[PDB]
Amino acid sequence: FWGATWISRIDFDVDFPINGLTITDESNFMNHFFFTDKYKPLLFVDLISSNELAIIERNQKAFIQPKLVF
Amino acid sequence: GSIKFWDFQFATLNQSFKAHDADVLCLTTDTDNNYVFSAGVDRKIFQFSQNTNKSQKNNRWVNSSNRLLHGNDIRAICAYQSKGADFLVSGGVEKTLVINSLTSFSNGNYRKMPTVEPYSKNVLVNKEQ
Amino acid sequence: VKWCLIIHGGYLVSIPNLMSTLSSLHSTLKRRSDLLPRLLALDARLDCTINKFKTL
Amino acid sequence: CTFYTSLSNQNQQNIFTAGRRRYMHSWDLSQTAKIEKFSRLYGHESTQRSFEN
Amino acid sequence: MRGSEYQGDQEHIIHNDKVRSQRRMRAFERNINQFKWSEALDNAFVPGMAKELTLTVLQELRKRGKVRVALYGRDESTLEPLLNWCLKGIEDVRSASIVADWVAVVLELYGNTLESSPVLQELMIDLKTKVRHEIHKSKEAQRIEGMLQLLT
Amino acid sequence: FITSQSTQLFQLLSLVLDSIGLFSLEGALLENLTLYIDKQVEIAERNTELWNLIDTLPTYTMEYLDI
Amino acid sequence: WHNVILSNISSNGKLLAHMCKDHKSISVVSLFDDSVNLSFPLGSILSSQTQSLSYNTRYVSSMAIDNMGQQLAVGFASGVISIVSLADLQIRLLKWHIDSVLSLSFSHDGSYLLSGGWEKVMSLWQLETNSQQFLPRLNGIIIDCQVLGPQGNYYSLILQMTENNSNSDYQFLLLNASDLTSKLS
Amino acid sequence: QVEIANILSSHLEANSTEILDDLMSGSWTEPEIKKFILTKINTVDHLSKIFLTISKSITQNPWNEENLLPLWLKWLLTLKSGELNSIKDKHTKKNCKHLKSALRSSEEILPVLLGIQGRLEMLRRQAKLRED
RNA sequence: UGCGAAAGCAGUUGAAGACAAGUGCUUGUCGUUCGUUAUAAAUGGCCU
Repeated sequence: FWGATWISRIDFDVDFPINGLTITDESNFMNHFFFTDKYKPLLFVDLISSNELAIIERNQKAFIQPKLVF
Repeated sequence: GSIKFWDFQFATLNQSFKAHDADVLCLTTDTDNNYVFSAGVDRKIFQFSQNTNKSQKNNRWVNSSNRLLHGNDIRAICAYQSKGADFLVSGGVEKTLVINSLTSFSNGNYRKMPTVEPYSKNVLVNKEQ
Repeated sequence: VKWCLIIHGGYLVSIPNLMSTLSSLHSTLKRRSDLLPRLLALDARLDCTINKFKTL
Repeated sequence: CTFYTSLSNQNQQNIFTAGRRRYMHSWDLSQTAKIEKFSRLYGHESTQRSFEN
Repeated sequence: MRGSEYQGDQEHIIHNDKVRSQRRMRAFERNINQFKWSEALDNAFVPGMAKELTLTVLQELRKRGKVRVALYGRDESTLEPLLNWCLKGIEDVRSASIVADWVAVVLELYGNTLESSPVLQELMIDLKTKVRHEIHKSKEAQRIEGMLQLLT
Repeated sequence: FITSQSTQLFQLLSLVLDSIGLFSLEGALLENLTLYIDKQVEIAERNTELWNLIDTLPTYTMEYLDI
Repeated sequence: WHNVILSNISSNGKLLAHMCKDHKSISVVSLFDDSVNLSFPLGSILSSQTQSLSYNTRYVSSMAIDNMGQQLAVGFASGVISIVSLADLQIRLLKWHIDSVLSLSFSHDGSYLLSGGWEKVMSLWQLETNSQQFLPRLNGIIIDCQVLGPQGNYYSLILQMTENNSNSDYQFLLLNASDLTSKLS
Repeated sequence: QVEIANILSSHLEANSTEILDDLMSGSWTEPEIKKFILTKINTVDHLSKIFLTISKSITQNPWNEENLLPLWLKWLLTLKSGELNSIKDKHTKKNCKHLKSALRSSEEILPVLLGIQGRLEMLRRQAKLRED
């Protein structure tokens, strides 16, 4: 599994150990393990071969607001 | 770069603020009109507040604060509030969305969205060849 | 200048005053020689940085 | 130019004078004259290029 | 409009508060006054700038303690004008010591950019050539000094 | 002995040459003294250089993931 | 009151504001009456970003209380000034000083705020429009500011001349507010 | 050269006292000191030992006519300056202080030698003029 | 920090308490004390 900034792998034959800026969602919508965030931002991810992983990543003037340094 | 508050019934200037260093491209206000937010070329968002009861009685706005959150121009800005939401959403030439809280704009946290969220994929790879 | 001192050295010894009459030479030479310790320091820094990028 | 007397302190008398200049003079009221120059507008100099009126 | 000629010759009191007109300041001085350290450095190396007037802004920035601060946001494109003048300023006795301070910082502040930028590299090869030449002149001046002491 | 703190000795030597004067000094000895001092100057320059030194993304990359 | 770290008295001389360790809490009290009695922790005024940053952002070096008691100015070692509305604890940030602010004083009306610090520059903040007027190249850093007069005719300043490390060289300056010229040094 | 390189490696692993003799061996030549420093000095302990023996040797006799030991110091500083400063040993700092003191004297002498060298240049020319 | 010339020559940078954060333990702090001669970073730059 992969998202915009993360990649994960889950083994489905193994169970896991049991041990502000969004809507609070009080209302309804209608009416063995590997995790990495080193690779980001990702356009696409997939396997080329059994041991090859293809990770595709993304590589103007602005009003100057100086940063003071002493 | 000036923000000016006019009286509608008389069409006269009540207050003038020289806030931004360049063009002010967009304005927005909260539901109760207690806050007015401005943004523009200078990459800053200014908050103008009239929340204090004395301010409401006198009808005087105060330049409460500003924040530098964008790497380039801020062309668009909008606000939404509800019982479970308080959003100040801005975006511009940086091509990314920035989310703030209206009530806690000065001291709240903010989120900078990824430029590309590939919900629809623009790239494919073929295992063979 | 080097030949003037070489050839007429005997005469320049037997002259009442040297500093007043050669004040220009003493000032001119003093200005250059005083820069020497700083120039060597710049030379060492330039030589160090030049070597690093040549070998790489 | 115009006289001015404080409405509360009757003793305070002053004369204000102005012209096509970016400053204004005040003369408090005989060996010398106590003259002050008003020349500062506190961020609003653009709106005011003369004190003449 | 008739009263402008009058100079108050018949009046009891004459009051003068007009401040004398000061000479217009140059661009580099305005930038230093407004704390524009980087722009003040750029104004130093402009075409048709007096050599002595270029030496002052370098000395002022050093005096203000703003030598690294003036050199942060720079690359090869905007570093060469400083190095071009340093290539010529090293020769003069007056500006030799100041050139050493500024060239020392730029090397210590842009060592990595040096390796990847070819055009800058030649600016240090030829600068190395010239400082070595100045070394020979300064060593030589010591020798004429030594023999001159012998005569006296 | 010189040819065979040291600055105070060398500085003392420089005083001797002034005291000896121009006429007195002899060519054969001057050659040996000249060779000695040239060696010192080169050594002096070498140590000065040491003293100053003491004072002083790719489009494609292939990597192995750690899992 | 116990463990008083910092204290200030209004220009009228009728309100006292102080800060204690009971981290710390600010309390305002009317002296000759019981009309004003307020207390609140410093944490409420302080911004969260300050909590993230170094201690200079959370360390108050100056404090001022309005004659009416509606406003209170707090100055921080980082150089930031915060005006707090005592009715509802609403904060307003005024940021010009790059180093610690050493002196704050409200005007009699409360519409202006004198500030001074290491910059050797006295700043009159016009709070109506947030603008500011300047009096720079003062002889020393401004330890203290005050508006002196029924109509604010004069400003009294204390200057330090921090160049002399051997002694504290104070200089008392009385400026004519009309043209900001030294009436008496 | 390869033999002197490999034996230098082994002595360094063995903490031998014969490191100095290895470094002084006349077979060492200017590029090979770079290759040995670049390729073989991979561990900080190896670097520190070479710096310590060199710094000590130069300190005792900074006026040795042998230019090899200084040549090792020059390139060791030029190529491995960051890794050397990464060493936090106090004795390393003290050795650096001693080495700096010994070299610092030599700097002060150079103006005097150049002055003497100037006088001798006049004396030789006047002798030649007399001969002619 | 002491001495001295400016160069340098010797020598230090410790302990307790309290607080915060993370997870009794770890780290960082001190408008707290005892003893010894003993990076910064709130977009924040100077009038007429």
